[PDB]
Amino acid sequence: MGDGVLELVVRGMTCASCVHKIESSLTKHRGILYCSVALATNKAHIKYDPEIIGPRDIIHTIESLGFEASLVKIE
Ligand SMILES: [Cu+]
Repeated sequence: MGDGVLELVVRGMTCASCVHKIESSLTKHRGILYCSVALATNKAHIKYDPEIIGPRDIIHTIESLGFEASLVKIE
């Protein structure tokens, strides 16, 4: 079994000070099991909990900082 694994692209992550802030901020959600962001890929390997959280929420958070995102893994 496994949680809602959703390695979406996250952009605007201009430095480590973005990356760890995004990480730490997202990890505030109980509706996640993991987040592993990287500005190399421009991504967020979140595992988002699908009872509490939808991708929209993570996006809202990302936006509510100063960042943007897109699910590369559509299909
Ligand atoms: Cu930054």
